[PDB]
Amino acid sequence: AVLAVRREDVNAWERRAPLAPKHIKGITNLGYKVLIQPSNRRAIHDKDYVKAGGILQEDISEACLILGVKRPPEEKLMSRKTYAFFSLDEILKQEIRLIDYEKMVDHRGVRVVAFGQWAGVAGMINILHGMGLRLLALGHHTPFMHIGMAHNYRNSSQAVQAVRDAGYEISLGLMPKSIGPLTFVFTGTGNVSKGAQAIFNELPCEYVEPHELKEVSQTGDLRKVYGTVLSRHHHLVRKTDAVYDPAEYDKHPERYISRFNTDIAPYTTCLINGIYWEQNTPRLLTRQDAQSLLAEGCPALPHKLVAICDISADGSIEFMTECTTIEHPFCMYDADQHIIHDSVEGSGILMCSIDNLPAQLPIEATECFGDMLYPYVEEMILSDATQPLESQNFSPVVRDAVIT
Ligand SMILES: *[C@@H]1CC(=O)N(CC)C1=O
Repeated sequence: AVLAVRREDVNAWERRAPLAPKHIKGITNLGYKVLIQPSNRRAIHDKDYVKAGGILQEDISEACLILGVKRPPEEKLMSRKTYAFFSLDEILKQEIRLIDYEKMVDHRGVRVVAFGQWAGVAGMINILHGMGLRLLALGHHTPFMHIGMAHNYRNSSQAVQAVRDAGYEISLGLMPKSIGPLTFVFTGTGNVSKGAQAIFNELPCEYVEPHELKEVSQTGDLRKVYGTVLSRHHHLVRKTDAVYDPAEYDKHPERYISRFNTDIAPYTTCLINGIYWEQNTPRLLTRQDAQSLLAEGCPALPHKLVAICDISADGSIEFMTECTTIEHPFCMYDADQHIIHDSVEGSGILMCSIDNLPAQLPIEATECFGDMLYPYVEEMILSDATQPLESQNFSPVVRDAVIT
């Protein structure tokens, strides 16, 4: 009846953990022994887990349940243990049980163990930092220059203070007037969209309805930034009669299109995309839409759309084919329909599509992930990869999450 948190080795930038010291304290209070594999890579220091009752050892063969952020590869995986991770044949010989956090879903079917809003919180900070660089490359110093990447801050609190400081400069009228008012569009309904809005709320922001973007993008107060939250009924219409039936779209999305390209996109400065996109879902923007959207000392912007940030890792933007890295976060989409990875001064739209956004705020990501995983840890400690799964007293959340 021993638990172990293994060290991450998949990536040099994987600084998260499946549990925080607060969760190790609660598990040790139940009487369970917790082993902590040493890791200079983790954002939360080893001694914080030791202060919470965790024992730090390099050998975790004593444990029955071994928790990790990503799946252990080849030799590191050993027999007669129960593992859990994100992401056959010889499983039965080695008698090991593998659990995938992604498969932990409730009766409704929505995932219970995720990273929550922190992909959106980090994405909003990154795209605000990216707009500062992109607008300066176009010849405009803005308060967005005083916002760094999400991983340059100890936590979201420190990042919020930087966003509020830059927002104060905007309220003082220090924005260049020639580029006009800035409009931000939030798509999607998940927690990542709410996390992006949480950062946006620290600016001198004003929320408007999607139909107001056309007027707001022309006459908006230059001491403010403007945002709108896009719902399905704002842009999805039937191909035949332009009617929106919410139940019909949820069953037959192939009967609908998106007027985002004509109704919203021409009046959008920055698009924060958190859309859940399936293969037969109407696309938000096509390649031809991008071609149409791109056509003295205080000059205006070449095009209204400055940048796009993908915070849900999800084909709705046709020309956002490739992904980016925390070290190289931004790329450009040229009017020649080419992807430029480092030419922020080039022609086009700034684009950001980092796949490990929560890893930029790994402390709070570890705590939020650990808060979701905590109510299922004890039943996973009592797991016996030797005994059959039917004998184990698993909740349907954990039982369905077993991939072996
Ligand atoms: C835990 C952390 C997080 O983002 N959520 C969603 C509100 C949780 O439940």
